Amino acid sequence: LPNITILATGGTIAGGGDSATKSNYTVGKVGVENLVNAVPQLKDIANVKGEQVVNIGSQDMNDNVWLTLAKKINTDCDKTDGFVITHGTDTMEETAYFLDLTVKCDKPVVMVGAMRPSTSMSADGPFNLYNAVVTAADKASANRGVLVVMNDTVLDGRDVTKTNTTDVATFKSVNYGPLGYIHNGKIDYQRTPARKHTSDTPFDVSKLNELPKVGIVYNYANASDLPAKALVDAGYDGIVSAGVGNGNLYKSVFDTLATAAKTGTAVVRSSRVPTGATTQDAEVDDAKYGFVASGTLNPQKARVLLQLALTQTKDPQQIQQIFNQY
Amino acid sequence: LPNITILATGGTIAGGGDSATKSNYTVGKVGVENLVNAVPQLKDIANVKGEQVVNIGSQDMNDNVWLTLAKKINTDCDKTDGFVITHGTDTMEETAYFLDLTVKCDKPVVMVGAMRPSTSMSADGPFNLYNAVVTAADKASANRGVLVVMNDTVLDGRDVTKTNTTDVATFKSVNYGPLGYIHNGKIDYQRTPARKHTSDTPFDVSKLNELPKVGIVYNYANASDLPAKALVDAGYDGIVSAGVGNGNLYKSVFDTLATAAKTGTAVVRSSRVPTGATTQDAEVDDAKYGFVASGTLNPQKARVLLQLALTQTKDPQQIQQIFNQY
Amino acid sequence: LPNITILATGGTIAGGGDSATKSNYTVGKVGVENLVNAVPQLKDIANVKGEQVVNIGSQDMNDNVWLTLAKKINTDCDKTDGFVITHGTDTMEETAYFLDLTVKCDKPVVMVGAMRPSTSMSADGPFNLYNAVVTAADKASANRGVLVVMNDTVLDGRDVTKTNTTDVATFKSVNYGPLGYIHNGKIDYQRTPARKHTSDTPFDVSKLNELPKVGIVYNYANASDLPAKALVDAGYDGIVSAGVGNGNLYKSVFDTLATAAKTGTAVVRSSRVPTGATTQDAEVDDAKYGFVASGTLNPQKARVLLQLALTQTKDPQQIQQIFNQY
Amino acid sequence: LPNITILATGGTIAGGGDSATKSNYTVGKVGVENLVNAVPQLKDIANVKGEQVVNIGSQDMNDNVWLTLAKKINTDCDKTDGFVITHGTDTMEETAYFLDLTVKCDKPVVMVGAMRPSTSMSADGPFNLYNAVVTAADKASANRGVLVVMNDTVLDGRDVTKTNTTDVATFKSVNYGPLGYIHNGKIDYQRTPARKHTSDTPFDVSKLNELPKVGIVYNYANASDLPAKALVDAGYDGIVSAGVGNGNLYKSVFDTLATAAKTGTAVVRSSRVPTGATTQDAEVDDAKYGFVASGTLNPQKARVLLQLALTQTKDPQQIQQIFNQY
Ligand SMILES: N[C@@H](CC(=O)O)C(=O)O
Ligand SMILES: N[C@@H](CC(=O)O)C(=O)O
Ligand SMILES: N[C@@H](CC(=O)O)C(=O)O
Ligand SMILES: N[C@@H](CC(=O)O)C(=O)O
Repeated sequence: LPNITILATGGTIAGGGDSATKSNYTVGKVGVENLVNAVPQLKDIANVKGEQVVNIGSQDMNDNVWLTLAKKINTDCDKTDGFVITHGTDTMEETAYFLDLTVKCDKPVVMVGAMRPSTSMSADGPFNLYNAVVTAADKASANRGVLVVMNDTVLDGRDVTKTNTTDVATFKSVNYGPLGYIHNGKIDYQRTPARKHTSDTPFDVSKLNELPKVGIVYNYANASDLPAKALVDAGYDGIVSAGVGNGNLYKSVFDTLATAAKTGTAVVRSSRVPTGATTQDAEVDDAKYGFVASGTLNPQKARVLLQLALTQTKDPQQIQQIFNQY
Repeated sequence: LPNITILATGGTIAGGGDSATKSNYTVGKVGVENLVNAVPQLKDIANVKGEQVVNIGSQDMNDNVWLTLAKKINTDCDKTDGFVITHGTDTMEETAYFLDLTVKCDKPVVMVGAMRPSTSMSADGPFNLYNAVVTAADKASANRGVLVVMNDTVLDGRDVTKTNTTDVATFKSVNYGPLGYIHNGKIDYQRTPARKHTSDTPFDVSKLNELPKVGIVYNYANASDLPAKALVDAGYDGIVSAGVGNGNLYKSVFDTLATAAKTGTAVVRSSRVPTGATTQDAEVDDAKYGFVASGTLNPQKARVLLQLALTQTKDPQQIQQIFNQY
Repeated sequence: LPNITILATGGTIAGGGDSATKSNYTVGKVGVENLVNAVPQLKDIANVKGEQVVNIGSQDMNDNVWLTLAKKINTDCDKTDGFVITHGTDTMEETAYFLDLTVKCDKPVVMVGAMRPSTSMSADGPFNLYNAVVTAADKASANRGVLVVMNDTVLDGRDVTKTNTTDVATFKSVNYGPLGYIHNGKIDYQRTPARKHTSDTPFDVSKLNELPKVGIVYNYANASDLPAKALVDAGYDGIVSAGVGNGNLYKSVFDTLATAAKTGTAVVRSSRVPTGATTQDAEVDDAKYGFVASGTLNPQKARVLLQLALTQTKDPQQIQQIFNQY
Repeated sequence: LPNITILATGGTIAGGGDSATKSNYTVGKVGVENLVNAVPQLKDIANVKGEQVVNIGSQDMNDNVWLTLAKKINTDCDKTDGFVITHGTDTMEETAYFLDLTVKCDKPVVMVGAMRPSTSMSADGPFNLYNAVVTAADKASANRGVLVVMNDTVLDGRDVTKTNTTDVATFKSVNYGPLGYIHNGKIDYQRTPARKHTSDTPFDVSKLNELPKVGIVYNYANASDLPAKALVDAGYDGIVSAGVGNGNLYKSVFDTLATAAKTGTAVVRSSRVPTGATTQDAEVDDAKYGFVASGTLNPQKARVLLQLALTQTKDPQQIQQIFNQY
């Protein structure tokens, strides 16, 4: 049977409450060993090894953890046939894209979580974890980038996002769709991401202990420019605007970001709107102000790419080209 | 024929570019008179009167404009059979909910926009504006709250949101669905909002010249607490958190907001996730910290209700009850 | 505690396979007693009584079982506080609409099923059944018509349909949305159906032992008229066309159904397209041919309303009026 | 400038009504010359040549028109840089898949239609046709199989389906998503279909003047087996069942099709449910009965693949293999 390493970070898949039917719980309390032992069927499909990396709610995910995960995967690539990462669902879409750009291992890297705690009635985590190991053990899963497996579906790390606060079926690749569906332990793959990922990117975090500082500001009617000003005064390397509509900015925020771009802060226009691209050639003249349009990357994913872009260059033209290729 | 007043505020429905096939344009450049004259079919269904209120891109929408629109509608209620408001699509979902809570006129108030500029090939604005007048003239539309008409569909002001950056079909009521569909100028209504609206709310802005100051902060992996701190130091009356997952907060932001709530700042937990409710009884003990859970209101709509709540009370228990009724 | 009656009819909720991880299974093998004893927490929210009506896969649902169910609910209405019906998911949407038009009981009637068999890892039936009893016990559920509770959502019997062959989240009300969402045993209801239902219809099956015969034919490129002809030659009372697009018919099928409508067969145009209404006033002059347009009813739901209309009248004008009101 | 050939077949894109605001219209009345002259901007992006093949509503599409189209494209492949086919939207999804399996030309083949007639206010056909020519002229479009361009989106011919009866946004690839989105004349392609298409299939219709006869029967509660029986008695080569749920059949229809599969009729199980695969290994033992499971092909698309498979083989094992590869 294939050797599959489970790297555990916490999340509701490792969460517990006092009652099967009350909704209150805490995430990241159950160890990886107890996750594995609770699905004895794993032993028939894989030779499983579990490692606890951290045990937190992914609302508390941070750069230190990202860096650790990428180096761990790249270091151990040759010692296993695939990886499964258990993780909270709240920022899974961020971690998954970060690894999609920095992992240099060609073997399957599959992330998995649960929307209901392990103690819940009809808990979704056991069958998710099962399907994640199936996916990581399948030869067809290699070379597709970092993957997220939830609710019988295989999604790519770039497009996948959380679309509902509570539904087990919340994860969807809302612009370009999923890669495959799983039924009876077999995967019907009909798609693979076209944008460059993993060993095909120039991003290498093997020697880094810190990432550039990138913040996000939200736009809405009568938006305060105070959040944007605070990031600039604190010397942030980049700002991502969660803009309204097609990446548009409220007047005061636009003014602050235009000034910031001229003094060297990288600025990316994204959108609070959940689907579709923030494009060039709409209402904002990006070339005039030195802004970058994020394309289909939502604000939190645009932050991930901008941080990595900032380790290579500070030129907006160059950053735009990166946003057009990854 | 019925008397319908069009109150124009700008938007891409009044926007223009230099080419039918290039995507570049400016919003809010065409006067209301030219909008009306460009759809001569209006004259067969309604006695139309146009008034220009402002002419801006709704990315620049603000409290002054909201206040003006509500008082204008309430003042002129008895002089017309219905209202149509033309407006940019980027913040239409905010304005529509603000009017939904403050308009005291029982006659139909219908908002309408366009995703493609008036100069575009296959411009959607002419047929939208036609259907909006149809909806405002229909007796069945009364008493349903403020309405948004886009792409042959009648949506309620509370649930409606922009779901795509560029698609003509972008507006959807993503939690509870639309009220009606329009075909051949007739409306099949099968739903009406249950939450209290218009003349059934206690919100009255007739004597107000200013609203309480409410800002929004975004959460993501490694989120900065600097945006939250800046709002607090500037003495904001309320903050809305666009949280991850089911309204969760990154550790540093949670710390700052908990401290702020104890010194009197109203705090509401919402979610960057586009559908579903931010609930109580999940991972955050709202009663312990004095926080309010926003339910299905997304961050920008939760700001609208919080501002109005703050003109009546500062008690979190009371504000939670308001979030449970409106 | 409320008294709740569970009427069991079979389905995958009562289905079983030989392995927790293989997909093969048979439906309708587990008795109602075992279903209930498997969810001990029901006894905290209701006094439950189980009755086995039949035990089948709902792909074999038929008129005799529908008539039995309606009569049994109407007869026992005053002996209980609410009903839950366990049922397969394949024709759940048909039965729910049939009961929505023939149940004269004012108490909540809630249907529930499961997409995974009871022996499956992460089986969804136990939490669905728990939620269905919560909904049947909730006073706010009354007077909303017959309801389907699946995946934490409360759906009305008219609009609900199965949208995916295998997903636990397959049930959606795809035209007008759900009525309510359940979280921690509490239901946020924001909608109720406007079309008339249960006690407000004129359909009474108390004295009927059979229903009018109504069959469905499908349209596609180069469609055979043989299926249509076979139903007319057999003397069917009505035929529903699952048309292409907005209820259109392939030419040979058109000719056959136009002739049948003239010699007295009732003909309803519906559509194989999963959302949106089949309307009047498009490419087919229904008035000339005596055809009825089904509005948002899909073919299998149109068949339900046509059968019941045919117990009251055979006039196409009157039938159109029924399709406009229920 | 590229040379692009438009092959016109009719449809609402070529449809006309008496009023810009009434919904009534007839399809297939405007000639190709008038379609092209109505979009003068085409001459800036391509050298266009129009040919009228037929002029019908696509509800009357048939095998003879399919065979004509495939042969005409394969014959003229080397005389042009790309093809656009104008077509009604009702069976667009059928024709596109048929051409996807039989076109041996490597150049882009793009289908396009309109949901509103050309005389309608805000008619969508002109911008769709413009975008379809842009797509056919783009080098990046080649080798992606046959494409459907509607509402600024590029969809593959296998997964695309009509999801709504009247919405301009009705076309979606509901299982695996779209290939690309068009903005300002530029296409962001992120996906290509994995299933084999065009020159990589063994289907060759160059010498055929008819196709095997394959009909479709629908399942629902109390379904009549008469439609199935009529097609068997008439000697049909194959029957596709639009099954309930995951390809299930009402008992009488099951018995009839199991008997037909034994006396040589090819039987494919598909589903009336609009998304998801009909799988093996659920409730029906296909191997015992000689049935084929259609996977994500819906009934009208399964009929297309079954007809073409039947020109190569009659063995159900081989046919299953074809359904697994194309
Ligand atoms: N708050 C949890 C949510 C979950 O895992 O579902 C987390 O992200 O860790
Ligand atoms: N930026 C424009 C977008 C639109 O109207 O579509 C506005 O909101 O005014
Ligand atoms: N064939 C099963 C499917 C299910 O229940 O999910 C049934 O309808 O009875
Ligand atoms: N019946 C018309 C519908 C359309 O084109 O939109 C056709 O398919 O030809």
